[PDB]
Amino acid sequence: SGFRKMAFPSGKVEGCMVQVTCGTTTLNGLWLDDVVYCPRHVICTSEDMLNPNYEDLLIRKSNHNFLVQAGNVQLRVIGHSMQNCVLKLKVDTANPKTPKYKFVRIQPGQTFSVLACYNGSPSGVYQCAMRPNFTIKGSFLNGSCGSVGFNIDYDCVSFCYMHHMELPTGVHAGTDLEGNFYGPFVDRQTAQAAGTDTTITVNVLAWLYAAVINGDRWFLNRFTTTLNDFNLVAMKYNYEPLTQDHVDILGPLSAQTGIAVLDMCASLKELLQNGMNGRTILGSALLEDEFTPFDVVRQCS
Amino acid sequence: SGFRKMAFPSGKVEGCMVQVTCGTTTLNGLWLDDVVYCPRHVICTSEDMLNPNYEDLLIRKSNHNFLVQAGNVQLRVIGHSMQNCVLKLKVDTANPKTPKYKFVRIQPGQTFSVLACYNGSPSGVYQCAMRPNFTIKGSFLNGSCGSVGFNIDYDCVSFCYMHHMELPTGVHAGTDLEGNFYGPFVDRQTAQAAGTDTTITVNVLAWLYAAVINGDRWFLNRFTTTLNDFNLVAMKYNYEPLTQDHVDILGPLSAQTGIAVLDMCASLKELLQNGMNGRTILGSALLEDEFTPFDVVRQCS
Ligand SMILES: *CCC(=O)N(c1ccc(C(C)(C)C)cc1)[C@@H](C(=O)NCCc1cccc(F)c1)c1cccnc1
Ligand SMILES: [Cl-]
Repeated sequence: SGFRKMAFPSGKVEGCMVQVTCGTTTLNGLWLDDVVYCPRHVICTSEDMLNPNYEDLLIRKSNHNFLVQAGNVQLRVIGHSMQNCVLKLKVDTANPKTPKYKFVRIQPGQTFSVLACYNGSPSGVYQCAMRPNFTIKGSFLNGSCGSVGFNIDYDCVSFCYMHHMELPTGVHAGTDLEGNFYGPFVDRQTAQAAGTDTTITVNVLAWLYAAVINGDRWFLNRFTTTLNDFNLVAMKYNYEPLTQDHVDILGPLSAQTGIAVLDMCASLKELLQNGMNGRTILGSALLEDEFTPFDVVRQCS
Repeated sequence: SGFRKMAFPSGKVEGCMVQVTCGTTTLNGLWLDDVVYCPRHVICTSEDMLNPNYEDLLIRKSNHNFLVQAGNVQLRVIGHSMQNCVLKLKVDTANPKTPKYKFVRIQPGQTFSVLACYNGSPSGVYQCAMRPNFTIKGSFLNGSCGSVGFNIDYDCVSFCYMHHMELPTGVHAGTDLEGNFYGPFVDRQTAQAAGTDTTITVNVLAWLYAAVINGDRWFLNRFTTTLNDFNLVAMKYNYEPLTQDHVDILGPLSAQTGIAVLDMCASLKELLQNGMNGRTILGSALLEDEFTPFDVVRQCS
């Protein structure tokens, strides 16, 4: 029993974290095989960040301008290239701790573990979700750039996020490991804002199933709804539309608890229109949307 | 910016997790140097879980009855001893991945990271607190016994908890790494129940300081309180008494934000009285008590 926001064990990723220093800027790098991946804004000075031409700033650098530190050992940079918003530093030593890995781009609603790092040293691990507005509600301070998000599947680490910046509302923006930003963001010192966010409906439903599995049933009712009527309700409360794919994905949880997905939707509709009325669900007074159907199945098995 | 329930990076602990098998029972062990630590209930028979005599059960065992598995390698048991509720299996190989470590016994209110494991294989990492009633609200399924709680300080792992059992209310009970249980619990299937739980007041105050550090001040008021008046109100909401030690411990956070501890106590009294009125504090509609003053200082700017 119990239900916690659980991250993947971070050990396979801790063995890849390095410190990257270029000029006066220090941030984190991900050392996989003989390449260190880090945000390309490490080559930006105070002046550059406003209107940077990264190709022009990179051509002025030599390999020895990038100081890479793996623990107490200096890695020798023997090459450098840019791929989108990610800088790839070729090093002379392959990481002996390189796990089996893939670079994957995740969709909004999907969750992942973040290993927050400072000066190439892992500080903490937490679970978070890619918001529908493409930001993450992370916990990062100055020096956290280059920290990564990942999932683990049968000893294979799927790297999905690299931290680049904080938006004025305190939320975070970054890229996949190929340097493509999640969201309409740029790695520039310019006016940027997170768009209006929405609640990940399939995730709230998954979490309602987790509560049922753990013995919280007060929100269940005899009622059902159509998918279209539920979506007309959901759109009114800033909830993401629920598709037939989400309904199919919730199938296993529905079969285990005996509560049809549209029956759980009528419960969610009532919770949205009435509130929780002094009661809680899995120790929360808010409807939690950062657990996917897979996260619920994984933690309950 | 941001504030998350953050666990320590688990890598140093993942390299210590082994599987311990005794007869038909399989659970987790903690392999440090040439010793494997695990709950002594691994020797307990299914026919007598009510009144086991562990000394009588252990004297009937030989070293070769304990099968220890580290990854895909069998460790050879060369000695065994019981220390309180933990079994210490001397093995022929020292763990090459043994981190720098200490065994620490924590007090209620303290937090730690739990690396949930099954069959000696790490499954997830989450953050917990030792409740005032000495239980932990963990997330553990069958076979999770032997999973450990820990904190990390400058590469030193402080092991503070080993999981032993789930009480009837869904909460968890375990020992420190010397085998002494936290709370009045016993490793017997006898009528045991967690005492009435209370809110960790010093932790809620620390979390209110974290909200002020992150820019939230809506909950503050023009009032102050005496420590005694605060405690008279606190007990009425099932909050733990706030001692002068807690007030002293909150000193650094008080100095950083400019809000005196008793002024923050007046804010907490008001929040208990009025609730949140549709607002959240650090993304929560409840008053969070699983962040210590030390956790807030570690994570916040
Ligand atoms: C690792 C074994 C396990 O999964 N148990 C378990 C722990 C301890 C015992 C005894 C010491 C032999 C009684 C038996 C089984 C799960 C568990 O705690 N089940 C409930 C048994 C129980 C213990 C104490 C009081 C009581 F009333 C009943 C378990 C299940 C989920 C998470 N952790 C452990
Ligand atoms: Cl302590």
